[PDB]
Amino acid sequence: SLGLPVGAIMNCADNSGARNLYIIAVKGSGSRLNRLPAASLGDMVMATVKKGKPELRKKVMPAIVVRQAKSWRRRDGVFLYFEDNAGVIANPKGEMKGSAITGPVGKECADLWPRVASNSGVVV
Amino acid sequence: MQLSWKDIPTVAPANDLLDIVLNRTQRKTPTVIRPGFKITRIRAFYMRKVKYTGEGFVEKFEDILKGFPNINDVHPFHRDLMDTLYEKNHYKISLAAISRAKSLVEQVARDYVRLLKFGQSLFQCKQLKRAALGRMATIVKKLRDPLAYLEQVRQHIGRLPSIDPNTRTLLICGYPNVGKSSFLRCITKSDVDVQPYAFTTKSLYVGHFDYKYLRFQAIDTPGILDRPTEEMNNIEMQSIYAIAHLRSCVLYFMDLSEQCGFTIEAQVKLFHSIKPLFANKSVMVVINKTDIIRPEDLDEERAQLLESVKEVPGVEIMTSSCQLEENVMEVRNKACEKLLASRIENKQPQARDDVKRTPFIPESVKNLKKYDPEDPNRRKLARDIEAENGGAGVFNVNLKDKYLLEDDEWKNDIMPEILDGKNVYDFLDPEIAAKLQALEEEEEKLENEGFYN
Amino acid sequence: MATRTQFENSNEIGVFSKLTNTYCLVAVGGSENFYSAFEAELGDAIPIVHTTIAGTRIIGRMTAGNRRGLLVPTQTTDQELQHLRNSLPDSVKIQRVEERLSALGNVICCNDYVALVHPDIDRETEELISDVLGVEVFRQTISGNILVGSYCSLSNQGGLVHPQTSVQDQEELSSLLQVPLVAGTVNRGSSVVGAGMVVNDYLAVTGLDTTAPELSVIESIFRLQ
Amino acid sequence: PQNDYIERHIKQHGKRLDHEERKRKREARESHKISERAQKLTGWKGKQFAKKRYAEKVSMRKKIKAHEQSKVKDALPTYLLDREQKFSVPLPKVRGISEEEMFKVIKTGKSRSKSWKRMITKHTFVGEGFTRRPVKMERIIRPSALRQKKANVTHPELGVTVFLPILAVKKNPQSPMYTQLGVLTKGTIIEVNVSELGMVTAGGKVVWGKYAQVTNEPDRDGCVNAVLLV
Amino acid sequence: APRHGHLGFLPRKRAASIRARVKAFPKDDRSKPVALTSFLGYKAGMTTIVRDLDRPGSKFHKREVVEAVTVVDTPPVVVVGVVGYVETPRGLRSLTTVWAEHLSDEVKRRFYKNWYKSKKKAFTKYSAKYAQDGAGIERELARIKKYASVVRVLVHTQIRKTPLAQKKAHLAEIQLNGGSISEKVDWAREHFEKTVAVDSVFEQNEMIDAIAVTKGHGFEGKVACIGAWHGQRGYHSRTSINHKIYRVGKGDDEANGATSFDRTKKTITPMGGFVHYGEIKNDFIMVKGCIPGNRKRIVTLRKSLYTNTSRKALEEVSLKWIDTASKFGKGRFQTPAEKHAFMGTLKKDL
Amino acid sequence: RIWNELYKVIDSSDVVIHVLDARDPLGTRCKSVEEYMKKETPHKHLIYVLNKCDLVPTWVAAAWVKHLSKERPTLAFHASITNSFGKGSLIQLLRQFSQLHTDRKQISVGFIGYPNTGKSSIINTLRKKKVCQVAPIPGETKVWQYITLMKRIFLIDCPGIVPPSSKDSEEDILFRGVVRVEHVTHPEQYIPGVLKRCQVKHLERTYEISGWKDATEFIEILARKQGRLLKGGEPDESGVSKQILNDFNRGKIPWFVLPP
RNA sequence: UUCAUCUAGACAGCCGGACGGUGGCCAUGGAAGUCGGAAUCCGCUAAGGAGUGUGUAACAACUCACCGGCCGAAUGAACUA
RNA sequence: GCAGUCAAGCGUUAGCGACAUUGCUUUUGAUUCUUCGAUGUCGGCUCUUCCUAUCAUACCGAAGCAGAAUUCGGUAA
RNA sequence: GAAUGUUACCGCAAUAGUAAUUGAACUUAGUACGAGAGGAACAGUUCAUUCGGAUAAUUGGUUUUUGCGGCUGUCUGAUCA
Ligand SMILES: [Mg+2]
Ligand SMILES: [Mg+2]
Repeated sequence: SLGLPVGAIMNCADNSGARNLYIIAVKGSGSRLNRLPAASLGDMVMATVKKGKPELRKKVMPAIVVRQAKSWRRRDGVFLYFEDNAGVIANPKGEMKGSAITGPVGKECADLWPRVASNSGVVV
Repeated sequence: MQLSWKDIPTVAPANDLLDIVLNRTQRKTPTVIRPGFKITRIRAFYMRKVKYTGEGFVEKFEDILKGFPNINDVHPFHRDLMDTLYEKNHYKISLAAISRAKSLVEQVARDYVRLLKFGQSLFQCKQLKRAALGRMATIVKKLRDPLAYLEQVRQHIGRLPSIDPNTRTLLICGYPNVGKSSFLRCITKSDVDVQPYAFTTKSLYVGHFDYKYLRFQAIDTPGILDRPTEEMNNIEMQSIYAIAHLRSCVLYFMDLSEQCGFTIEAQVKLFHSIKPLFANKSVMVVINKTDIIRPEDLDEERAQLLESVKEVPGVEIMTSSCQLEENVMEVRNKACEKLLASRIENKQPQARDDVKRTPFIPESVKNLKKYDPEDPNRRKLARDIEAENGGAGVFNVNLKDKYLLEDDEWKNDIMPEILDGKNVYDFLDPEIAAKLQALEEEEEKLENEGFYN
Repeated sequence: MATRTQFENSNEIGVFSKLTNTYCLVAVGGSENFYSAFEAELGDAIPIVHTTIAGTRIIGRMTAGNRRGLLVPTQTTDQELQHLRNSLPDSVKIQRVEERLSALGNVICCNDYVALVHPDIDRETEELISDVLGVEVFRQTISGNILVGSYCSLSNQGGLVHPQTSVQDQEELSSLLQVPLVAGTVNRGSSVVGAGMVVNDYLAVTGLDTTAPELSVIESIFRLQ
Repeated sequence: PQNDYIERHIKQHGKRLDHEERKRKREARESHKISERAQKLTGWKGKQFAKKRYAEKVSMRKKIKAHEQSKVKDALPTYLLDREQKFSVPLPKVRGISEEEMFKVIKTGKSRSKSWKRMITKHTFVGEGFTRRPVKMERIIRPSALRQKKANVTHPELGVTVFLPILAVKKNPQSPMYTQLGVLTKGTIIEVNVSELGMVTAGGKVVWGKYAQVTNEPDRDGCVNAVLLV
Repeated sequence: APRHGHLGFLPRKRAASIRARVKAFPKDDRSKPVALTSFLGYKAGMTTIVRDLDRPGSKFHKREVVEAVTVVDTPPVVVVGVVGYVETPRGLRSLTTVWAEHLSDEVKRRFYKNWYKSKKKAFTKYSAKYAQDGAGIERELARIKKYASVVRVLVHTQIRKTPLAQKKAHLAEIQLNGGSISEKVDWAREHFEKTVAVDSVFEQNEMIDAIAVTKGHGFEGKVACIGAWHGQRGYHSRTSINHKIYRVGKGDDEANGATSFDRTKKTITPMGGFVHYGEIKNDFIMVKGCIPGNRKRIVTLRKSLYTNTSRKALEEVSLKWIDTASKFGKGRFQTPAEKHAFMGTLKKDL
Repeated sequence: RIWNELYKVIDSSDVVIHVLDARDPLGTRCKSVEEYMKKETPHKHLIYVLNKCDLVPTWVAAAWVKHLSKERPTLAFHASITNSFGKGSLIQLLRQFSQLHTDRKQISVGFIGYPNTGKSSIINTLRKKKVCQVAPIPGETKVWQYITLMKRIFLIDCPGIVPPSSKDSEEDILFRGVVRVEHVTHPEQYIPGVLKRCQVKHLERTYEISGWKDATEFIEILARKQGRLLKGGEPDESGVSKQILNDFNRGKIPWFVLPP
């Protein structure tokens, strides 16, 4: 199950603090006729900073999703989900701008991004 | 950009480029048009073809212009090197001619597109398109020589060295055939011909070596002959430009031996006349081929010439040789020390009253033997087992059954982990009878309490 | 002892492993190249337990411990706990600490004698950790960094911190820990020095990105030679 | 990077054993491959191949002739050397362009039934005194895109073409109403500013304008060519 | 862009028979013993299995994973005859057929339609020819030995033994993998009326393919741009391949459901019973994934027609627990004991 | 062609009359078109008219016309339909031009300038009545139109003109009637630029209570006052910014620039 | 169809000669014939180009233009249908 | 295109004419800020079908192609 | 739905259509090539977008179980069902 669709106003998950972000674009999206991109948990996406720090506004940066909030069938039969959609922001190599994170992070995103896992304390 | 612009797309000659463009235009556009088709449709098709050809030519020319290193203002050292290698004026003129040809092609395409939309008969549109193509070909035709010259220089520019003068560098220089090429080969992990002729390393080869945890690059050049500053070759001009622009001292070599059959007076006079190049470099001098001369056994008159070398401030005379490279270590150490000095001059536990500890390196590691990978007599390194098993593709890691326990039978026993009730781990403890001995009494006192009869 | 080593294609050595003075943890995934690379320096002195934590390969950050014991998050499965108990030495103890936080390696950093814990960690968990490790516990943060273990690295020898630490903060941390402290860097200036690499009193492992000056600084602070 | 060393490496490994043999075999097979391709390379390719072969043969013949000639064995001032170099019109009885669609009709009004508009589809020169009248009066329309001011001019002397401004049109045959309209209509005689050449007639009165006849058809070409009537 | 399906699967008219006929059989390896190429049965329902896998290089290596699995009913089977075929330019042609004359009422019902109204004039008349010292079946064997280089055995399902009570059984042909057809025919003759064990034809981790008929959906017949100027869904034969067998279900005895890890003594019978199905009490096969059709629909099991050397087939299962909760609603317990433990005593208990 | 109306009218017009904003005539004084006219059309007078003089101080307009008079007549004009200013002077100038071209018997005048500056309004006030549709919108006409007056001269209507340039500077372009603010998604970013041109006191005079800093805060306060603020104090900056830009384009907030 | 080779050994195939002033004259770190370029000599003969190419820092190393040692009877070049 | 130039060949056999060839064809990568009267209904959605004068994938080939990566001829719907 | 004297089972195929597609994590690799910058794929595994064949145990909407318990007002005289 893919996560939020294109343009979803997801909340920030880093310690720097940002009001929200707009997912203008997705990476590795399933480009298909009538099927819009849908960024899932752990996928690196290019999302603009709709609101937040004055310098961060009006520029697109790679956003790493840390929460999905939707029901997805992990290889474990439990259909777990989260409170709300959230994602940290980092460079294309996963170098998170902030020095800490806000809220918990899932194992699926932590495994794919060692830097994010090191940058999070409440894992799973 | 900088640092090996080889990425230039190595444009084909003018004839080949024109043929490629025409083939692309023919293939990527429709071809079958008939007189019975509406005049508007035919005119639109012809205009589309002409615009496609013009856009292709313009894109090719723009890519060619952009790919070039932008010699103007790039760097004084790089600018002088490019001027010596490719005669900067000619290269700039060729680029200007290419830009003018691109502008003319743009103007011709625009004019023909504007005119093409008024022809009535299909033959008129066909003739206009043919005239446009002929004009474009004629414009491209005159560009053969500049394009060929640019292709040649690109073939040469791509393989040119890539170093930043602003960084810390130490170079080697001196008379040709002094063993300078051998010194460069030995001092740094670089491969250069060591043939005994005065133009061994024609190109300015770049060497890299590390010292004091820092990278130190070096360059090579055959040096300078008499060269009274009026008659100099391109190779020697490149060396002069490099010496002038480059950073801290370049090592001056002198073959004090029968080889390099120029009188030592000439060698001294060369550096004396080149002295203006020593404004602030703090130049160093290293004598090569010291093995077969031993300058200690030198004539007093000749020794005076060597003494005159020491007279100029900030110089040294170090001994070096090619057959034995032991001196290269000292030479590089002194050069690096001087470089660091020049670059620099330009500018707890607290014993908190309570902590007691000792280095807790385990006795096992303290007494275990050092490992040797190349030695066949070594540990298994089960990575080797995996490699012989077929790598990670089919290697079934079996670290299980190889862990410390009370008995060797527990290694293969399959823990059930379930017994039709909640896992025993919640209550899995040794001596389970502690929760069974009192159960009989509990059952007896629950049965004999009148709660069931 | 200080030998360059790399993960498959990641320089975060400490994310997938957590070296200690008496044991080492490594992710079951990948290949035995990491296992053999660690064995080369570690020989066969102590068991190298290939194990997972909650099914993740970040066991190095999820779990933390010292010579006297090892601690794992509550998220760890029963099978993983049993494997750790049956593979770790009898001296090392393991328990299912019931606290909200999970990443012990990121939220907590410690050595054989001193342990730093999150200021908001529960008293019961702090007491359990102190009893298990036989070390003192102090509430501190590295220049306001909430994840003490993600930036701070500490062994019986000198310690290492990310460069952003101020001079006063570095001095205070060194005084509290009673160990030499230098604000070095690893993995080409990476700020994940506390989690991107592992080190102990005899062995130091880091990604290939660690430049020669960084390796020299690590050797000088830890005094491996 | 690493200048022409590749030659050094070739010299240190020396022309891989099969390289020379393979090159010789390919060169020997070149003639057979060319002969086979003479039958292959079908439509749109065989024509180009034949043209290239003919050009190569002509070049080879001309080079052989030069070698054979070599094996056998207009005075100018000292400052010009070593430097680059019965009154009928040239083209009488020009094509009889008829009064036809060339006066293209453009439909006017929302309901296309009262066009009354004629458009000239031939190149025309007007100059500064064009001054387009109100749109209602555009009985004849000469499009701007089809207007040219500079026409190519040449003479059988030094073969020098120089673009020069068009001065005026004096005599267009075939209903010189076209002359009054200023249309080019190849075969016309037009005045051109020949000031560039600077030819001077007898008496010291420098000439700067002569009448020239258009040689090429500007309708079917984007350029105008004329020959000086000297 | 793609279209509304695959043109190779069209037209899609209704299948001519509920039973999916076998299109091809695995190549006859003479060196191998006389085994059975395929099997037939009825699928009961779906279940979930939780297990770990030995998959080096995988993200979930050594980690427990739950995968969809299905249970197919396959009670003991008895051979009823043998068929031989001869290669001809027109293709393989049936030479002759043989019967044991010991045919159960199931095959007689299958042959007839109105069995209750039928006079039951079964094969008895022809059997009278065989009911002698012989020399007739010997003649048939000689004919099938001199010719019929390919032999297909005929078997019938024990419909009466199936949990879903029924009287009419299915009949289909099955090929042999043994040596020269002499051994094939000898084994077939010796095995007449002999019971056939499912486990003897399959094994754990074996890769198999199956064919069945998908669920019907009735009549399934907008843009006005289809044609240039210059109506059923389901109820069709479908094939699926690369299915891993996790365990052979010896359902005639307890402990089949529980694995060596959980050992929660119980049968695979889901609490209350399978939806629209009976209660398994005989042999069955556990296969991962899913198969077309629905419960009580006949299915065929085949070993992919070829041997596979991929590591996926080589990998062995490590079943830890099998889910058997009541599928009739939101089940919460595997056996009545767990439900009683959770709810304790009830009004019905006292 | 919608844009090429510039070339169409230039070729059709005997004399081109330039219209520029009194606040900053240099913005509408693009030289690229003038260079083409000089090179190819010497027979065109290229007269200049200063529009919107009422929106700037009289001394500012006087200085602007004095500075620009070195090469153009610089006739002051106001685009009021009935209460026009300078109409008599322009009428006299056109009469003199017609007198010069008495032998022609026909003449037309074309208008060049940025959209919504004075073109349609000036034409209407010359005609003394509304003929061409006029509104506070940049696009008032998509095709050219001809208007007769005095039976001897003609007027040519055309849309606004903005020659392409790599120096477009969208930030600067948005500060004129060239851009339809209605279709911009993020007009907020350009609000702070108004303080660079408009006087602080003028804003307080024509905008409610002032004393602002971090102009986003000024937008917040304006939204709070106007009642357009969203719940929780967050302002609807899109609408507020749109209104501010519309007022700036209409000249509600007075501002001006002066030459050296 | 025309023009020449011819038993004063037809074409093609294997082997040697391919010199001496000379490393010509100016260009010059190298142009010994094959990075620049003017003529391309005389001595010498069966024959030798201040050089056709392959390749060299510098020759050097190998082939033919042209000739001879064996062969062994018609051959080569341009055109037409 | 025009006007020549050399002239493989045909020539009344003085003229023609294949391929090349000279003049239109801001020499300092500057900026033209240029985009000039198409009188006509077409324009854009989905799906299918056909061609190769083919963008990727596939095939092999020539390159100052050392690799990364790049320029291009050809096979292939 | 006439086929083929009747019925039912087993099968062969003359014939029509045809499909999988593309990418990436490692291994080999920080090795060959690299003075430096940078850096492969040939083998085997393991994952991923679209599409094709199927569902139905897990999850979202769709609810004619009228199924459960209840809420607003009317009725068999409020409440019985
Ligand atoms: Mg040398
Ligand atoms: Mg307007």
